[PDB]
Amino acid sequence: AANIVLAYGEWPEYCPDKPTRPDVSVNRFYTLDSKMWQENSTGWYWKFPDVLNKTGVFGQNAQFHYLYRSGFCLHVQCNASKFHQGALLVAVIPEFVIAGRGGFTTTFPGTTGATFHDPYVLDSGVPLSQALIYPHQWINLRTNNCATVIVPYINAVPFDSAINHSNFGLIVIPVSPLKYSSGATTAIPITITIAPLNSEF
Amino acid sequence: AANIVLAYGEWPEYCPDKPTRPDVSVNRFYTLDSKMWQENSTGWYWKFPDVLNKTGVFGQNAQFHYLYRSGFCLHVQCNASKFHQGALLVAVIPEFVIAGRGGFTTTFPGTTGATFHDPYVLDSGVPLSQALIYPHQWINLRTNNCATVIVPYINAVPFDSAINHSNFGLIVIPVSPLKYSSGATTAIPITITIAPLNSEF
Amino acid sequence: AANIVLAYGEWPEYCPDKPTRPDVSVNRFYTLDSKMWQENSTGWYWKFPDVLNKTGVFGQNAQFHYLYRSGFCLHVQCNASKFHQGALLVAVIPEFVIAGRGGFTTTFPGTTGATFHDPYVLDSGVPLSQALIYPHQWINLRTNNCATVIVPYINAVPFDSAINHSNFGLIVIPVSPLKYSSGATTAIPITITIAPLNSEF
Amino acid sequence: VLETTINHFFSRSGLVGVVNLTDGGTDTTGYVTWDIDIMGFVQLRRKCEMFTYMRFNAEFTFVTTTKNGEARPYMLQYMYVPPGAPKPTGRDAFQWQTATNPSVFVKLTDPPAQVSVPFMSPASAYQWFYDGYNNMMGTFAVRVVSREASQLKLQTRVYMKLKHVRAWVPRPIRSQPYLLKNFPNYDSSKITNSARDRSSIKQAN
Amino acid sequence: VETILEVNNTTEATGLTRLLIPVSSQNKADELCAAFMVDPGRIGPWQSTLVGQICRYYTQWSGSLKVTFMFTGSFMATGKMLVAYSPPGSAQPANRETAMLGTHVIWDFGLQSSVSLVIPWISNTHFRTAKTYTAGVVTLWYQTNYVVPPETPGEAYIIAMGADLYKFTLKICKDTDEVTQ
Repeated sequence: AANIVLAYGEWPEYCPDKPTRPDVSVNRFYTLDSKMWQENSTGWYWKFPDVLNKTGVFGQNAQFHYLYRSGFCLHVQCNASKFHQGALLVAVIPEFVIAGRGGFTTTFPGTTGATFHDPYVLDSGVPLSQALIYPHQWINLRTNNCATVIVPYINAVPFDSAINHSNFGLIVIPVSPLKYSSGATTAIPITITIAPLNSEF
Repeated sequence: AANIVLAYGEWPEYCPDKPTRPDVSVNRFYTLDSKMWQENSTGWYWKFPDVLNKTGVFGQNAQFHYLYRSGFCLHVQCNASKFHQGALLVAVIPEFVIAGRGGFTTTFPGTTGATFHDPYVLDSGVPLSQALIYPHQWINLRTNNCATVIVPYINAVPFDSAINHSNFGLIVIPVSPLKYSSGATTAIPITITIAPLNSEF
Repeated sequence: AANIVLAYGEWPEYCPDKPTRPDVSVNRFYTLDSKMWQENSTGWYWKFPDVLNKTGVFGQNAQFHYLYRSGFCLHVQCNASKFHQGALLVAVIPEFVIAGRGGFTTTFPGTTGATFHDPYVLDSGVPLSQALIYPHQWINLRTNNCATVIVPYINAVPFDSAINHSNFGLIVIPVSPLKYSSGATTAIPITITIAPLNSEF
Repeated sequence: VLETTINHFFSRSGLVGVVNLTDGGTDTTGYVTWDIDIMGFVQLRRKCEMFTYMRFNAEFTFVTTTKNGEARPYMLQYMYVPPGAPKPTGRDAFQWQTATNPSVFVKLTDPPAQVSVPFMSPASAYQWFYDGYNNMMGTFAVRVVSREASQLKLQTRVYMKLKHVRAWVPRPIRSQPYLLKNFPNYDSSKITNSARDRSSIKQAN
Repeated sequence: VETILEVNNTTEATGLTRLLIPVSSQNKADELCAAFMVDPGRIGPWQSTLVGQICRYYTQWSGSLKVTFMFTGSFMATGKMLVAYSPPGSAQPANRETAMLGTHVIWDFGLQSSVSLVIPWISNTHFRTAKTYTAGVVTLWYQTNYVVPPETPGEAYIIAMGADLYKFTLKICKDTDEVTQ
């Protein structure tokens, strides 16, 4: 089953004109730790390029190389029995900025990611009902257990520093809480996969 | 001035038939610390691949990758005024083995290299007069200040472990001691340059 | 060895349209007294046409003839053994003007020329580091002992009085002081040669 | 020109070792093992060390006598233990019956036995210089074939001959005495010299 | 038009001496000789150039540079220097080895009397951008010890020069901080 969301409708491409375009182990499938989602949860978010800053050979190439460019291929899976019910909203927010509720961990959560406090406002002070103006896909356990989103490189400058600037973020927020009759597995995992596309350094 | 010694007369080549054949910064010029040679000296030797085990990106590729193959391009220079007199014998010995005079430092000297105790016997128990049956070049301050030697990959097995086995060694032994009238620079440097050729991992 | 600097890139030419264009002994090689340069020196400068105001038949033609036009060919030589080290900056400054450090000798030094007080500022109050925006050549004893500069006629009016107006000047400033081991000749001469080009009166 | 070829240079079978067998029943082991080593005697050893890599087949011959040397019709067993195989632990031990270890049976009065051993290495050639962290060809074992121990005393003389020799990367010839097997040690304190000495450099004879 | 960098800038050096990179035979191999920033518009030893002066008239620049060195020794002296460029974001290299691990040129003044190094790219942005800074470092390493024959001085000087490649550009006119009145 192939259902794919091109963000804004443009395939990632190499920059119009020397930077390096490595692919051997550079562009391949990175899979994170799985998030165990439960009835009481809030939902999670990740920051890119940040999440990969220490990974594989990319984190190494993410190191040094003060100029950075790339797209991505994001696949999100959920393993749930037919007796679980719920839904996830999977979105991609450029220049996603967490605000204060009145820290670097909030801005740069790292590999694990972070959880929302007030998802209704996204913790940006912004209504979640409108989050759908972003490249997004529903994961509804009734139909599809997996979603895939293609993100081109989106920035106002052709190159930037991967370390000090995270271009965008990924967000999985349960809209309808997980529900199951007793005896079923009480926590459903969510798997994340990142495949870089057209990386440059 | 181009005068080059092909060892045994065969250009380094890739193995007859997947291994990796990286060149970006992998194959390039590595230059060691210079050896300061004086009237009382003995002379030096190096072990390959060992000398590069911690260097650049090659030492990294030298790490892991339990199978290894490559040739080399060795250039040796000497900066001396017209008022210095002396000569150096530059040789390349496959499977060069230091013996006991009755340690791992002797077998694996590292980047700096090591000095001979009894050069006359090479510290192998072998006459130096016959060392000329090896690919070699004279550096005689009267004429040439530089020598260049091309070494193909020489082993009885197509691949081996770069860490635990050094294929061969390089040897600079002053045959005629350095002599200079007083007031001249009292120590002449020797520069070493290694360019890998057709490396595989 | 021919290495020649055309000032600003234009060959001296006769004025676009009666003036006299004499060449018999008029245009030929004039050689000045040589300057003996030493470790403690500052460096020298000359004023043209002034330096030739009393010379040969040109100084005679420089006399009377209240209108004057010409270019020049400047050759500068330095006789030094291989054991001397140092460098000279040879430049040509249009409308070179010496200022007061708070005289006609400073403005019109004559045949011998004059020496700088504060060469670092050129005694114009101007940084010497930037003197290289002028037609110039390095004399470095390590390579070249001689420099040659071709100067076209440069003025805002097609003709002027050679007596009361010096068009430009020539400058030899040692940048790196002369150094020699004891026993060598302690003062290196500098020879100057002026060949007029396309003189008019 | 022929005698200078490498192949002709390693030919001419010669003695690579001697082992003494004695059948004393219990008091004497009644058998002998001899590991295959080219380097035992230094004549050939100095010649093999002239080259870095070599490849060849081995041909062995066993000359055996009894003390004073008079021969009698006794049966002997020469078994070959390939590399990575256990050697006989005793006269009658079960390794002698192992079929993978080839054996040859010959009466002592017979002309000597010949055997050809092929090139055994996993690598492409033998190397007597390995810088890093050898070359086991095999082992021979001998016993007398009888139910009861026959009191007897033997020495076997192993004559080996190389065949189809190929060499690579020549070395210089060792000028210093060999201190010990398997390592190229040399005395540092006393160092022998390549050529002898003469009165004056300006005089030849 | 390339002009002389004043790399010796110190309370110690006074006259033309400030334009000279000192080198002697007293030094040992592998130890640093001289190092300086690449900041055509900041304060430092770009301030003696045209580039250094012209940049003061503009708020933003970018492009590539050229750094040329000229060795004046005795004719018969010889030795090797290591000219290395560490890009922005990294501190100056700690030793020759890590210097050899990046863009560099091995330069033997015994043969070639002058060498030109080219900084690939520079710009002044994030300083003003974050307001709504490090850049480059060039080093001089002794590869060998300066080698000298008998009866010749054994002390020399390097003369640094700098220039803008055609790629270099400027924008946003302003006035200089130098002039007083």
